[PDB]
Amino acid sequence: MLKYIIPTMMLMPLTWLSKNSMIWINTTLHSLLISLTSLLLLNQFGDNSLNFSLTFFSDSLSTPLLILTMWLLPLMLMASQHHLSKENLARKKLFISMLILLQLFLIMTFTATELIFFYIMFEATLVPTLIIITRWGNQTERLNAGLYFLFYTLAGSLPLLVALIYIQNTMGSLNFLILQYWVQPMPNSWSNTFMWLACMMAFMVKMPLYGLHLWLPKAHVEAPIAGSMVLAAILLKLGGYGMMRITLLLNPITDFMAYPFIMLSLWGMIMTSSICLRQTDLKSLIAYSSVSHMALVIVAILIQTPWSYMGATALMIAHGLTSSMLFCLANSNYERVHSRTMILARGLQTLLPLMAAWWLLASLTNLALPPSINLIGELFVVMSTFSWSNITIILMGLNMVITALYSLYMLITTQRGKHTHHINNILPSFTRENALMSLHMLPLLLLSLNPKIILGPLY
Amino acid sequence: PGIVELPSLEDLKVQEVKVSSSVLKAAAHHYGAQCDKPNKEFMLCRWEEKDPRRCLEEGKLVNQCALEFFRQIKRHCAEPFTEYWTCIDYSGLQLFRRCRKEQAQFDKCVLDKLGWVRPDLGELSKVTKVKTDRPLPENPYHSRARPEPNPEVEGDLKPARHGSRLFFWTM
Ligand SMILES: CCCCCCCCCCCCCCCCCC(=O)OC[C@H](COP(=O)([O-])OC[C@H](O)COP(=O)([O-])OC[C@H](COC(=O)CCCCCCCCCCCCCCCCC)OC(=O)CCCCCCCCCCCCCCCCC)OC(=O)CCCCCCCCCCCCCCCCC
Ligand SMILES: CCCCCCCCCCCCCCCCCC(=O)OC[C@H](COP(=O)([O-])OC[C@H](O)COP(=O)([O-])OC[C@H](COC(=O)CCCCCCCCCCCCCCCCC)OC(=O)CCCCCCCCCCCCCCCCC)OC(=O)CCCCCCCCCCCCCCCCC
Ligand SMILES: CCCCCCCCCCCCCCCCCC(=O)OC[C@H](COP(=O)([O-])OCC[N+](C)(C)C)OC(=O)CCCCCCCCCCCCCCCCC
Repeated sequence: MLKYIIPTMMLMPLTWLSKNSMIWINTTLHSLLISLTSLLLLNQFGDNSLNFSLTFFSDSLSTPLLILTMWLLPLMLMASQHHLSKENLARKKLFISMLILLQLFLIMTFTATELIFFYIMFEATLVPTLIIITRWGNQTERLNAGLYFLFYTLAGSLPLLVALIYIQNTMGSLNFLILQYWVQPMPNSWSNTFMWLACMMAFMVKMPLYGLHLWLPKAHVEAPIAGSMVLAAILLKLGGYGMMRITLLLNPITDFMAYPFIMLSLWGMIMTSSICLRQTDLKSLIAYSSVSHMALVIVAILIQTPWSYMGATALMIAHGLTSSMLFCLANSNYERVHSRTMILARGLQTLLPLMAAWWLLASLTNLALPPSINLIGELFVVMSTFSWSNITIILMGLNMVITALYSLYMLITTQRGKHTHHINNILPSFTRENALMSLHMLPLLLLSLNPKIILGPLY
Repeated sequence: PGIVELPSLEDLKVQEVKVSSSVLKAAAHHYGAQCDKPNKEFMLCRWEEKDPRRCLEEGKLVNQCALEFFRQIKRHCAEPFTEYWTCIDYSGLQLFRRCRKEQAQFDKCVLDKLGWVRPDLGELSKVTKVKTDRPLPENPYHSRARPEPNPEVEGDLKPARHGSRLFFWTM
């Protein structure tokens, strides 16, 4: 993975030695070159993973997450260069260095062969994200939101540290390749009960679990646009990646430990979706929709069937692209009206027709329109949870009504109706903004032509 | 633990030297010159055995050789010896230097009638050799078996197999 780690590190002298008018264009160019090189991870086999070294490997789970991670950095640079145009030059370079450092932590989070190196990178991803939210967020509440984002994660994850070192002492290793072959059945006990909780609650916070999700509609709202893109597109998927690695070690106890959490997600995706019906803050509406979509990934991991893991990784990649595009659209209005209130600027299809087409496509992929990979992941999780219990389709289908209802109401409030009369600074869409929308949406629609690369280790 | 072994009161009966300390101090240099051999045999046995119960008989020889020392004074030179230990006996610190003329008369009478030479300065403090027939104590401290030491280090030092083996570090 060192062919991806060293170019990401060389982005640091690339961004600190550039000319002052050149520090966006060079980083965008070479991050796009790294994302072009990211397709060499697709050397995946039907039997074996692509095992690079003692430290790094990549199966078909980490590979779409790595391509999405290396693809999201140029899009974050495009999104975050307008509102940081008036910024000091050294602080602008520090912002770009925090995004580069976060990508550098993420690409060896997803490729960590050993689980405590996974933990170290997985918790190293806090510090650039925390600094970005609490330094380049706009409002007052970013300090409090950074505290919530920090201390839900660490309160969930410092038990995970003790649990991983306990597995290290018991099994002798935390190599995932060794633990594929040395995994022992985890019997029913209270010791193994709190073992399961210490392995799972950090990722339950990262997904987020409903009830633990309170950090998210602050940390995804009080952040700048690049922070919201990396949080909702990648950093919610560290939890699903970690669960799909760690439930190997937690059998057969998971088969009854999952029952409360599944309820917390199956009811949670009813509640949070319903919350999106009555949100005034558009960025908070996208945040509670993110909680609603990640509840399905929690259910699909906790029922641990093949169709569920395929649908869960498809839904994670699809939700990454979709929610990142939705945050970028909310920023495209917020750079014009300077308020995140959704009822403020209405009827924007009368003024921005192509941007309203981007809103339409993002909302149709949000409501899981076939044959988008949003619907592929949605539908496969629905199939596997129907095999889990035939009643859950009700809680699925009612969700699939409300998921439609907030996706179009967001379209109806922002883009339709009569426009707001007193707002007259609605500029035409810049080429940068439509470029960002197309670089979100065109990969998302091209993946419908060949979805087997985003279906994970057991396609 | 075990019962301590005390000797009988008959094993402790001996003819005592019932003289005062000024009598002993006045006759001390001639006692060290004449009663050398059984005294040094006893003190060799006393520092080697580290037990008075293993040193009774030699001790009795000391109490046998002292008395024969005094009788040989009492037969021949009772007057200068009495006149000398009385003068030694007057002093509260029992100084030899207060009594040099009675010392000279006692030494003259002893060297004439018995041939004893008083030891010079330095002689009675010498470390002497003693030829005994009793055996050397092989375990005078009655020490039991000592524990075996831990096994030492041996073998050429090879590198660490796969380095530190700390969690993910390869060196
Ligand atoms: C490998 C090579 C592949 C080549 C083929 C390409 C494959 C698909 C790629 C994406 C295609 C769509 C891209 C354009 C949409 C975004 C921009 C836009 O709105 O432009 C409007 C604009 C025309 O409008 P305008 O008047 O100028 O201004 C816009 C108005 O202001 C206002 O606009 P509006 O509201 O009037 O018009 C928007 C309208 C609004 O209409 C809708 O929203 C209705 C759509 C949903 C219902 C109908 C479709 C349902 C699903 C069935 C179709 C798929 C399966 C069919 C097969 C049989 C059944 C299995 O949408 C359209 O007209 C687009 C029709 C196609 C929509 C696709 C479905 C999107 C829905 C959400 C996801 C659902 C699943 C997607 C599955 C994709 C499978 C590939 O179009 C352009 O300028 C086109 C620009 C160039 C597009 C390039 C596309 C490819 C890019 C990939 C590059 C790299 C690979 C190389 C291939 C290059 C090929 C050329
Ligand atoms: C004819 C006579 C002469 C012959 C000459 C032959 C050589 C010719 C070329 C000369 C140069 C050779 C360079 C050393 C050999 C390659 C070492 C290497 O790549 O190890 C991969 C190493 C292990 O990966 P691998 O694929 O299993 O091993 C490949 C080889 O077999 C590695 O071999 P190994 O298995 O024997 O390695 C032993 C072990 C392998 O590692 C392990 O066993 C795992 C433990 C590694 C440490 C993990 C710590 C995690 C927590 C902290 C994370 C910190 C934040 C990350 C960075 C943030 C930004 C600074 O190394 C360590 O434990 C040492 C720690 C890592 C130091 C690597 C060398 C760095 C020198 C330059 C430093 C510049 C700043 C670098 C960034 C700072 C962080 C390192 O990769 C990582 O740990 C990932 C991070 C990348 C490390 C630095 C890469 C070196 C090149 C940097 C150039 C770009 C600089 C950009 C500007 C400054 C930063 C913004
Ligand atoms: C998001 C916030 C909440 C996070 C929740 C995190 C998980 C909840 C439970 C955590 C328990 C503590 C870590 C358990 C690690 C288990 C590792 C192990 O070896 O287990 C088997 C061992 C068993 O011991 P053993 O394995 O050494 O014994 C040998 C084996 N037998 C049993 C056969 C003899 O379990 C324990 O030793 C104790 C486990 C429970 C510990 C309870 C103390 C912690 C109290 C709760 C803390 C909750 C979070 C705190 C933060 C809240 C917010 C601020």
